Amino acid sequence: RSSVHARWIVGKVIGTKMQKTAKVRVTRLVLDPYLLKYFNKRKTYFAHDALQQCTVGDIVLLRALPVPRAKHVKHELAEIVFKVGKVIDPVTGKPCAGTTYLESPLS
Amino acid sequence: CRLIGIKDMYAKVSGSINMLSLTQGLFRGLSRQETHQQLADKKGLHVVEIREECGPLPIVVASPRGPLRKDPEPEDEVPDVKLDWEDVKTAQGMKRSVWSNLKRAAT
Amino acid sequence: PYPPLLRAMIIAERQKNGDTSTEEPMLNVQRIRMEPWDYPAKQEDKGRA
Amino acid sequence: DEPWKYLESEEYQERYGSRPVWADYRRNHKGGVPPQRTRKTCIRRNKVVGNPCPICRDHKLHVDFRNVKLLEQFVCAHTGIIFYAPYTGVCVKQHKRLTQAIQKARDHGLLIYHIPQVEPRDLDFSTSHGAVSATPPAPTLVSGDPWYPWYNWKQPPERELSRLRRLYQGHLQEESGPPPESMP
Amino acid sequence: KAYRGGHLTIRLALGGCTNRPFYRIVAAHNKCPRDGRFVEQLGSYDPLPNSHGEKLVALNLDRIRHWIGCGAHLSKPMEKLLGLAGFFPLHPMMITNAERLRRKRAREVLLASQKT
Amino acid sequence: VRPRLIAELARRVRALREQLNRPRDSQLYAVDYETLTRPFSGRRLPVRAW
Amino acid sequence: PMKGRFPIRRTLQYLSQGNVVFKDSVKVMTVNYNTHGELGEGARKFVFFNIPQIQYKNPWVQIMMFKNMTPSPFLRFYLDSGEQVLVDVETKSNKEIMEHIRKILGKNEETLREEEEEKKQLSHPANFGPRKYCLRECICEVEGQVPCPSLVPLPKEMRGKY
Amino acid sequence: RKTRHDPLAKSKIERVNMPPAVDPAEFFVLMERYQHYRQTVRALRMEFVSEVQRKVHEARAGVLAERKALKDAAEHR
Amino acid sequence: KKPTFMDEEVQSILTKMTGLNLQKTFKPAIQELKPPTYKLMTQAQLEEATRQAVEAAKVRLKMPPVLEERVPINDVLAEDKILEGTETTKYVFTDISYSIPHRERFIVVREPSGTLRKASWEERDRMIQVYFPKEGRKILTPIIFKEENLRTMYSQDRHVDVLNLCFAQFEPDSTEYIKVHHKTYEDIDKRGKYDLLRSTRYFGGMVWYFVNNKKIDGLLIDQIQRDLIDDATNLVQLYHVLHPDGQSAQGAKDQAAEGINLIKVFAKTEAQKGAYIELTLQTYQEALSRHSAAS
RNA sequence: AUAGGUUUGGUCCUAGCCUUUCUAUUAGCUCUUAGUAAGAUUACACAUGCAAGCAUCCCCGUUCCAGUGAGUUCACCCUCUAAAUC
Ligand SMILES: [Zn+2]
Ligand SMILES: [Zn+2]
Repeated sequence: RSSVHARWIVGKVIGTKMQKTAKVRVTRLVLDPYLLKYFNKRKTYFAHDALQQCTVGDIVLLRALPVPRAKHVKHELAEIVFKVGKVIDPVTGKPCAGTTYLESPLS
Repeated sequence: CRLIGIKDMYAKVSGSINMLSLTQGLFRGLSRQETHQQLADKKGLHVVEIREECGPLPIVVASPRGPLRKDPEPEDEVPDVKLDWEDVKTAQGMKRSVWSNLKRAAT
Repeated sequence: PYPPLLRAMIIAERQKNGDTSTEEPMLNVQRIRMEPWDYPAKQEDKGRA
Repeated sequence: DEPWKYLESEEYQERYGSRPVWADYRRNHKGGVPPQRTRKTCIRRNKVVGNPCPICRDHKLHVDFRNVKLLEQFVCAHTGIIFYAPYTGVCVKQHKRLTQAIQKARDHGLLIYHIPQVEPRDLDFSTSHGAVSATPPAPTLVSGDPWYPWYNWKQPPERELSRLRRLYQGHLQEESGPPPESMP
Repeated sequence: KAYRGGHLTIRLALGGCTNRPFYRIVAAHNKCPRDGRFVEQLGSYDPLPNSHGEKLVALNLDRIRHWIGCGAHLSKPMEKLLGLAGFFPLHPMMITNAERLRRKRAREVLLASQKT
Repeated sequence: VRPRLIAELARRVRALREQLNRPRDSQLYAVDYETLTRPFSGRRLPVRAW
Repeated sequence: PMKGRFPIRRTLQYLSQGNVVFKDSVKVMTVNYNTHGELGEGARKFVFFNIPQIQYKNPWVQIMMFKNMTPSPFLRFYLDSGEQVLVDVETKSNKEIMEHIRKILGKNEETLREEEEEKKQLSHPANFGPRKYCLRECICEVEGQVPCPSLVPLPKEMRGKY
Repeated sequence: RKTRHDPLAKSKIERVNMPPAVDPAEFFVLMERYQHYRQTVRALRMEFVSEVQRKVHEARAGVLAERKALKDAAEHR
Repeated sequence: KKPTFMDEEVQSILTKMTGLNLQKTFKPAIQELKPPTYKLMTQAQLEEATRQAVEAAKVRLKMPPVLEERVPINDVLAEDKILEGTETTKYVFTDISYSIPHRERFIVVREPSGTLRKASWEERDRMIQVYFPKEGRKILTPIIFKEENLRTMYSQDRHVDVLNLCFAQFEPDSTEYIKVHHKTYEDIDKRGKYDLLRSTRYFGGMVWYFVNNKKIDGLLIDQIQRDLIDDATNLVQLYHVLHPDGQSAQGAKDQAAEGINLIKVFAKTEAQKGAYIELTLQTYQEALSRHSAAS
């Protein structure tokens, strides 16, 4: 299928100063083998987005493309997992700010 | 330990190898040992030994001299103990030394 | 006929798989053609130096 | 010459005792960690080094597969491992000879060692298989025709034999001849 | 590497010392060194007689079948040994050398008969 | 990766020179019939064809 | 002494003592957990104790942790078909989360021992190569065959002294 | 060994490649034996080729593979 | 049908005959030593640990299968007279494979007679041990499996270890395995250390061989000396089952014998030392009177 | 590291350096046999001898082996797919 190594990656939006493209920071857990401890190692991915729906600070999932479009754009946005501020709790599928329900789940 | 009667011990000294502090600290520890019978009396539980040489046979070494405590010992998952990095290094095999397991004479 | 080791293997595996089937284990030969040492090849599969 | 006498004689507990033979030897070296190999031989030519090993210092202590008490002294008691030469004090030659002495006593029976209870090699223990039972014989074998009859020499006609002479004359060799059957 | 042109070859690889051969049946490219990168080792051949004397051969027959099905070009000692096993038909050259031996033994028998 | 422009150029001009100035069969398969030595090759013929 | 509150979390036996092996369908694990509140205590313990084990036994699964964004702690699993698995973990414990994820999308002992058996299929005893991969380098070692010329001198059938 | 740009020595500038002299019937039976042996090893080789192709095809899509795939999908659901 | 060694009733009976002495099964052996671990638990978890040790003892004491001897295989696959006289010394070929069982692997021998003979049993075992080595087995036959060595071993009273070495070296269907096991059993029937062979897996194989080739008088003697009376009655039951046409079985089912009376019937019918086994039974009954008066 | 020597008029602590262990190269002195492993310091210059032929002409091979450590993240995995063997 796709020749892109990173199939599904969840990251954070950094800059939207490229039009139709989003710059995303994807951080994984890498083991430092002497301390035997997991530390976050970060990589920058370029994602193709058609609708300009993602702003900076959003948490976005990136799916791979069958072929890279540009020299660096090898992914496309699939869904905005967490928009800034307006965080819809998925468990009780309701809007919330953080740690507090903006509108009550007892509706 | 030849004057005491001990025959089978490992002992690594570190910090200042001062002879007069070495002897005194050794005697402090060897007189502040806690034995199996004292452990059994303190915890109210049976003290058992499981050797790899014999197998799964449990060998009771020390029993409480009074009543037997009936609620079991609390299994603290992921115990909070202070480990030693030299021991962990030796167990995992990154202790690369040309001095450790050298062929020496008797005792 | 199959070579004697192969014959032993395939008969043993068939009695292990079930039915005795004591027929002599023949394989087809007439599929293989008989080009001798005079048949010519192609120059394009060949090539001039 | 014959061992298993000295170790229950009197001079063994006169000079030695219940203590092992090697419980008196201290090898001389540059101090600290000893060299991780003893001498190769105490007896060079027929002369002895000034600090002989526990075996070489007493010529009465013969080593073979029947000196059971000596061999148990030189093997560990709570572990089934043979003591190494820096640990004991014996030569490289003496340690080698003691090692074959331990092995010879172990496979001759005059020594106790631990043997683990082993598991069966296989799971199915049947004997009805083509490699381990009878096979239906070949038609050639119930007859006497050679297997794959192109092995046998069959004389070609003189016509294509003369064709081969036409192809390879000039540098031709000598003629044909049928195979012999039985060798001397 | 790449080895422009070539094929796999189930061949014997020497792995012994001086005055002691030992061969390992390996599946190697034709263009690679004799003792080099083999894709898989498929057996062993001891030509030396034992104390009892058995000249040992060990073959991984299913993997031999697999590599022949994948297209391995077997070498002349390999067909010699596989024919001696009975996995392959016996080789025309080894039975022809046997035949040459029959005829030279016939020659020495007749010469010794004339001598005696 | 720094490009190998001069190597590609040499490859192209070698292929072109081979396609244009290829030797022909007349000067390729001629035979000096008394010594069996072909010109432009220098190799004689096998013993099955003298 | 090793630094940290629980030094046993970094001992390479705890890490290869975790038991969950993720299937090949999953790619992303996301743990939204709450740093405060008595109800997200199990999620906090799961993040503290078991995420190193999960990441050690599944090295190519991207695991991302999120702090106080939602009022309820939950796990999300993004799977390569495009699946978005949700497991809320409020009113739970770390071992309960362990068991839940190994039941839902952990591999079975069936597949795990089959994979180990395939590794054992790769390892072969009869092969004769260097000790890095094989067990015997030659038949110079097995008794009954001719010994190596280095260890035992060969008789005068050797050539040179033919 | 040598390359395409090594000059030839004089002992191979001139050296006759004399042919091995030929026997009639050992040669003819050698042709017959060779052609029979090549035919039967061609049969064995195509047998093994079909066997390998069969193993590949049944591993990719047989009946047990489909059974395991559908069981895995049902378990997942 | 005559029940064999692989049947549930005879297996349960031989299990009860062997018995489980934990201190003898899990015994300190002279191997490489690691520092022991310690645990602290209550009486209930101590009973749990002892029950798990008992289960592990059963796993360790799972019985070795007693099997019949093997027919020496002599099957010529092919004979190449053209090949005869070409080479000098034989050529052994082994299908090593990886997944086919060992007793299904194909090993052949090409001889200077041109005969492609399937390999013999000993050559088969030697090639299997060469190419698929198992821990403890050496292809050269150990010198300890000789008359004087085995006699010294028997004198040093290590018959369980005799059986262990024989199990490690020879396959259970081998003639050497059979001969060594029965020679050890004959030596222990001569001297007699059935307690030395108790709580070992070879105990019921010993019992099976003696009841098949009847020398069970010493077994009954040691049983009633060591008060294994239910074991003794069960062993006479095994005698009656394995030999149902015996006059002991006839008189037993005629007299409806159940226990000590069944032992008496066997003693009066076919015990070669019937006077001594009856005398020891009378002394055991005198002991019964003594501790019944004590009770 | 089972560690030891050394700061000082002396003691304690911290510390460096060194010793004891094993291997490889070279130098000195000195050397009996047998077997086996391994064997330019230099990407400096090379006399000379050989190292690619085969084969009914065509082709094929000389693009492989063998050598060196100059340069140096072109070595591993996945996708796609051209020689090549079936
Ligand atoms: Zn000495
Ligand atoms: Zn060797």
